[PDB]
Amino acid sequence: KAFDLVVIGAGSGGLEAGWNAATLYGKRVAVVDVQTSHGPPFYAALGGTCVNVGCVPKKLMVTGAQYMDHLRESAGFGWEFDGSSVKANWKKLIAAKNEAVLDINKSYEGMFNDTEGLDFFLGWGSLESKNVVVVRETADPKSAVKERLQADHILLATGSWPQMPAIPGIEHCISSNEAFYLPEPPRRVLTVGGGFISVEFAGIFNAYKPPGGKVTLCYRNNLILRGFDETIREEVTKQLTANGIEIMTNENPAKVSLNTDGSKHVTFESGKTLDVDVVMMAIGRIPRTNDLQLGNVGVKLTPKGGVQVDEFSRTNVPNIYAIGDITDRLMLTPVAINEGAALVDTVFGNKPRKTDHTRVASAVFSIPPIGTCGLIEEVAAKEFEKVAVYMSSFTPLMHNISGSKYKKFVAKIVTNHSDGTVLGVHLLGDGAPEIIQAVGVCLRLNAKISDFYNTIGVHPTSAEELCSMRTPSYYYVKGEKMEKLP
Amino acid sequence: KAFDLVVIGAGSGGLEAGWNAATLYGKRVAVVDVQTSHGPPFYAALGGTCVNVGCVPKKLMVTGAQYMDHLRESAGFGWEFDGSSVKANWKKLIAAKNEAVLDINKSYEGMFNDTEGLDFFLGWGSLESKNVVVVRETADPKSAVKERLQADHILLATGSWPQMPAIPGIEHCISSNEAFYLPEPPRRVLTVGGGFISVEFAGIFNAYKPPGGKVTLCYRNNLILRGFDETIREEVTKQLTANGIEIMTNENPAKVSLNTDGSKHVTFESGKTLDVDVVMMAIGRIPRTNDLQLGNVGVKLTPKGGVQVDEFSRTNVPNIYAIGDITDRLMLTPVAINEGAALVDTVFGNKPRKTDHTRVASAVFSIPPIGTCGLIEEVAAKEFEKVAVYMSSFTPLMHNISGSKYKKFVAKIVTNHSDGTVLGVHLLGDGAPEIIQAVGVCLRLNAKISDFYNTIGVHPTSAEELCSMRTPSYYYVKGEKME
Ligand SMILES: Cc1cc2nc3c(=O)[nH]c(=O)nc-3n(C[C@H](O)[C@H](O)[C@H](O)COP(=O)(O)OP(=O)(O)OC[C@H]3O[C@@H](n4cnc5c(N)ncnc54)[C@H](O)[C@@H]3O)c2cc1C
Ligand SMILES: Cc1cc2nc3c(=O)[nH]c(=O)nc-3n(C[C@H](O)[C@H](O)[C@H](O)COP(=O)(O)OP(=O)(O)OC[C@H]3O[C@@H](n4cnc5c(N)ncnc54)[C@H](O)[C@@H]3O)c2cc1C
Ligand SMILES: [Br-]
Ligand SMILES: [Mg+2]
Ligand SMILES: [Mg+2]
Repeated sequence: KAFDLVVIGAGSGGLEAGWNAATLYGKRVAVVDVQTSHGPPFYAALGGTCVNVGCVPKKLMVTGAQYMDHLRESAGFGWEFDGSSVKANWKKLIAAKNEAVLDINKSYEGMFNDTEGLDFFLGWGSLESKNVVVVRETADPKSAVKERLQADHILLATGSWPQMPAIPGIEHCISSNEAFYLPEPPRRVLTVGGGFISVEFAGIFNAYKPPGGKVTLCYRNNLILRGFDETIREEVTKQLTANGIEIMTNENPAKVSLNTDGSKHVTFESGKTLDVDVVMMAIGRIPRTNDLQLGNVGVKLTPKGGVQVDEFSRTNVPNIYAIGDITDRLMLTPVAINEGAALVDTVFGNKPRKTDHTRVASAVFSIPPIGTCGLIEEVAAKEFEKVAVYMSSFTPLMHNISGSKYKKFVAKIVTNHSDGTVLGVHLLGDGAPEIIQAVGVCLRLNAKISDFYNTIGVHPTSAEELCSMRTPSYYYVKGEKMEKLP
Repeated sequence: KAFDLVVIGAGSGGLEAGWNAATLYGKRVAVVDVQTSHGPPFYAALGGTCVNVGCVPKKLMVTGAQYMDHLRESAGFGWEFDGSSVKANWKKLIAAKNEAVLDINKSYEGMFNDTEGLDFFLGWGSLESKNVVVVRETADPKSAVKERLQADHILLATGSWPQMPAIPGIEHCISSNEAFYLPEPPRRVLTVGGGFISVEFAGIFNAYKPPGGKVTLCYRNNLILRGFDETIREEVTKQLTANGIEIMTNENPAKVSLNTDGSKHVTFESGKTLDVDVVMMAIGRIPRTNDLQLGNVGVKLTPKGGVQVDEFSRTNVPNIYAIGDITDRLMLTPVAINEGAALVDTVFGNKPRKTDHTRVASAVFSIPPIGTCGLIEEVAAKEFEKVAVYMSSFTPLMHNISGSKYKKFVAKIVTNHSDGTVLGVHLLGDGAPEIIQAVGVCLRLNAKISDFYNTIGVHPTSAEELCSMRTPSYYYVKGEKME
């Protein structure tokens, strides 16, 4: 019952910290989670949000969704088949996803049992005192104690949870959690929100919808995917539209009621109405701090609800650290992992290291997908006196043959024009998530635009566009966009 | 007619040099090629080998071939359709490819019309003298003169040509050139060679073959794709085999005759026989120097027939340069382009620059494909005292669901273990050619393994494997492999 490190949350960040502390530094580690395998009632489980109801299953379902486009696009290359026979069997997809996630859950179980001084505790972790974690049977602080864990160090890694807007009939709506377990693909679905989760699920539902189906995505402001490159936000909007998805911008649900046939009657703030079979709320995720009883040891939270941390993931309380989504910064699995690895290298390895939250490669598995690393130009333009934007945007030859002429591949490089330093790279198109990873390494190396254009292309690829851009398309000078420099 | 530059060969390297000299340096430029659009009789044409009978059409046809796998793989993700209705229509593929290539041909025609100081001449270019290119009706040097072009500077950029072994019945075989024009997909095809062209065409023919068809690839040596990472050579062999291609290693045709039905009867050196509809020779490509009459000016060739060049693409004759496949080095379109641009900057810009032929990213559009940049470990091990190999090799989760469980993604990083400098990166699997491009940029920046592993992954991707390898799988110490 005594440990060097107790981790509350067996997710992306918590398991990296846990495994590393045990296997690299022979430390004695307890990891707490509420559930050993995916799905209801608690959705996240051993492996965390990404494994159970996040990156892993989402990516398999987007891959499944992509076959709608491959089956159509095949015709341009001479593939012939009975188009009237094509069905998308959602139940098969969900059964395959469930088996894949369960196998990972079982993999993590094997990892704990195989590893000396790495112990999993089932139940709800909360802070009793500075050096004691209590595992209770439920999220109720008044529920039975399963365990009292003595901790030289405590890591909070409980991640996040979907935010459900407090509107009349929210109980008729789902989150991404339930989306992963729908018994039937909805004929009509409203995805609410403009972020990656709404966009990715709109794609998934669009491919698996039964005949006469309709996917509608609503967003409360003007243009989806705030924080992404603007050119790409506009293009993804057009390319989703081109594939049958209705993008309702400047619209937001005011209430939902059940129709007598069990469908949902959505009334928007605008007075507009829409009937759908499923309303999936994807308007935000919020850190899971409530259940940890942070009032008990005085761990400070932010004006947004995330655990306050310094660059070393340290809270205001010595021996207590927080990584990943609970910190409410970049909600990405590899960031959580990086932070956990750095924390353990610092505290147990005597090799202090701070996660770099700049120049983080990331993706949206939209159809087609986004890959991005570093600053968008509007952000660069406020930091740097002179910013250059290099842009290539055209439909690749193969999509002129596929018949998907709307699939413009977008490649943008944003530089500090004073020294050529690449500040950001923004891609839209097939392969963009794969292309961007080694761009992340390029930015860590402070690559300049001349490092890209002096590198020999791989031909033919989309990626070689990044090595073909010599001349800025336009600039920002003291924040002002202009075609040409003074 | 008088030019600052005459380019013989309107291909990858020739058009880059001609266009750069004309537009960046305001030079008067002539460019010669034997055909204005793709296909028989000369196959290459305005735009070069890559445009007409190479990278561009082959990539379209591999993309077409990939649908065989997509259609089958869709089932695991719940897609249903009538499998018995599926037909691969090769005629539609060839038509779509032909339109794509002709549109490029036409666009280059328009580039010459609209670029003042850049003039296209149709016919066969050869050297009359060290400042005169003669353009003739045919490759025969006795054929009619169409033009005589006075040149301050002459660029040889005629590319390469398929090598055909001198075996009995060679006339019953084709090369990649003719493969692009087969009116019907062969039921039985033997691709001869272990290089990328043989492997890429084996995958194309495997997808479009009619019912009950069979693709066989034969190679003289023990393991296809010499020059590539050895793990990847072994895995691509298994993955082709798993998709129904018969890999015949240690086998080479001795002769070909016609069966009474017009099919080809192949006899291998081993005595073994194989009946096929097409025999596609892809055993090599040789520099196209015969027709240039270089004996008129005394340009030095290698015994192979490549044009000898220094690092600045200069021949032994002042004012005569050679770039691209004619130099018989790295036969890649982007390298030819890089050499052309570096030559014109040097000669016309006085901006001295030579092409780095090291750490060139390249691809094989095998199914699944290869992306590679830099040294394989056996080469590194000879040049460096300690070499580390970081290796990740596993069937991605999506291929456990798709049912293609044979599709192992391989990611290998080779380092100078003394300082961690990345020497090579070798990938096999879906996306590899796209992943490897920015890896070329990393190697130009002398990236170390720590620069890869300290970069935060994009998840989930195949590419994040590159940023997840902290610990060598094994080493070479003074050339010897150590576990
Ligand atoms: C739909 C969706 C798609 C996503 N796609 C991607 C993507 O493609 N790429 C990407 O990088 N990121 C993606 N993310 C984000 C990614 O899932 C997170 O950033 C990551 O999982 C956060 O890791 P973490 O360690 O902070 O916590 P998590 O991985 O969320 O782990 C938290 C764990 O803590 C447990 N827990 C919580 N409270 C308690 C308690 N009191 N006691 C015990 N256990 C508790 C939970 O059961 C959970 O298992 C996605 C997220 C979602 C929801
Ligand atoms: C099947 C195949 C697939 C390939 N795939 C790829 C790939 O995916 N990626 C890649 O980078 N490379 C690829 N390559 C290689 C690429 O095609 C070559 O490296 C590149 O085209 C060579 O450029 P170049 O300038 O040397 O000559 P080329 O582009 O071959 O151009 C030479 C030109 O000279 C003309 N010519 C020849 N003799 C004369 C003469 N006497 N007078 C006038 N004109 C003449 C020809 O008609 C031709 O158009 C492939 C090659 C083949 C055959
Ligand atoms: Br061999
Ligand atoms: Mg254990
Ligand atoms: Mg002209």
